[PDB]
Amino acid sequence: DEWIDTSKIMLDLHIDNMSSSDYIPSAIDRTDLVMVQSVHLLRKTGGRGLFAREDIPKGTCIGIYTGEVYSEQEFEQYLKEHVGSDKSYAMYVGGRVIDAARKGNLTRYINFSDSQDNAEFVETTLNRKKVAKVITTKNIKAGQQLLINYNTYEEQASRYYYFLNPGDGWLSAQEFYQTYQSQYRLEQMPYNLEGFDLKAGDRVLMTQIGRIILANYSLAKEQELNASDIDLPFLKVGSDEKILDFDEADTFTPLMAACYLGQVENVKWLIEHGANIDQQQSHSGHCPLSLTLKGYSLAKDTQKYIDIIQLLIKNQVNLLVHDRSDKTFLHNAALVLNNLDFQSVVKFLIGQNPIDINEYFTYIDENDFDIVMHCYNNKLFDKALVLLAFYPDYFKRNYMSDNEGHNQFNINAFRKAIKDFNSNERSILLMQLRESGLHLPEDLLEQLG
Ligand SMILES: C[S@@+](CC[C@H](N)C(=O)[O-])C[C@H]1O[C@@H](n2cnc3c(N)ncnc32)[C@H](O)[C@@H]1O
Repeated sequence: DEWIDTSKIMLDLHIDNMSSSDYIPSAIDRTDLVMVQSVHLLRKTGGRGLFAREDIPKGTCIGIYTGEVYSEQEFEQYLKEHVGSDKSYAMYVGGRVIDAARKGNLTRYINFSDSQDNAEFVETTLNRKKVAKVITTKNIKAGQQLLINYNTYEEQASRYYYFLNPGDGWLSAQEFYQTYQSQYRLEQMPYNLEGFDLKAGDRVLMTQIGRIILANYSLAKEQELNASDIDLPFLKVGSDEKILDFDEADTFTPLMAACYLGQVENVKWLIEHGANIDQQQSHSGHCPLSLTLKGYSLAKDTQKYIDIIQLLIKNQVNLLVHDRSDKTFLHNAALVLNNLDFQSVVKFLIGQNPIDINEYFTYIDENDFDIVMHCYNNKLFDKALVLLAFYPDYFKRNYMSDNEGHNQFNINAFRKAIKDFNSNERSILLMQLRESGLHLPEDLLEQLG
């Protein structure tokens, strides 16, 4: 312990905001692979993040989540007696609480995502007791940010966090631009784009590929294109002729614009050449799926937006992505798509023969409604049937499982979802439930109201 110099650990990690006696290493920490940097998006609160110093293969162990150790009772009493304390850095694992709000190691710097996470907490043993390891869940390029999914308790992450991307770094927008200066050119918007809060005459820094998308030309037709321009974002410029920093305005990529404008072949081109199909705008959350849906809602030709939905699904887009209301793709598609198109999109998903169909039916919105409850709350009976056909085990897996706590929660949520139904609306619901082929027991139909 006399042999452990945490001061040089922090210097090597570029950690500048911890006391050396607050740094708690584990024997399997890999400081050689990672580094702490500012996340420019978070500059207003001086937030940091953990980043890769080199390429990291999928499945690599990064370290142990260390911190102060409490029993659940001791930690509940800690929160009570320390004004301003929270569960921000607290992990409930192995019957204890590990809290890294004051003390811990490099793993305390990893930020949150539930749609672009590239690492995970895995339970491991450490001197006869249970803690968590951080393992990468996909390949990480040098300079990309480590992101992780965990229980954010009372922080209301969906409402208040940024939608972080692995390419969100320590550079400002201005520094970002000068790094790729040769690929960029200042343009004026040739028309309005309400999808990205742009008006004709707004100045936007964009690439050749960008220009081509806004011109509605074909990317395939072009023969001198640069590979960097694939995902180089449009950067908006302010009324004072200065670049809008990352936390002052959302950027958007070529793929995002192609999807919003309904450009099928350009979407297909951009997917194949490595565009991040799950990229999210930091403040708004808009992604290629959501922008495609928005395009659809305004479209003259709705079919091209459907073909783009099909293309994203064919390339395993994360359909579990959600907005700030906690509505997933299937939540919102049910509101925006007409019956034929909703049916058709569910058919695409069927064609992918998903392993865990239940995972789509498990994410609940801010109202506690999963996607089936969501349809019913919106009088979308035909949509509901399409989902029920899609997933027959829906009621069985979520209302009649081995977990009565969970079962009763879903039963109450369901009641909540239909609590405004009228004389007629509860009978049509009851009708389709029985000819469904779902074989619902009488006692379930009753406590469902
Ligand atoms: C485990 S810490 C992550 C490291 C933290 N950024 C730091 O500099 O110490 C979790 C806290 O980081 C911030 N955070 C993590 N992910 C975030 C996100 N996606 N958007 C906004 N803030 C985030 C929140 O303040 C949260 O309470």
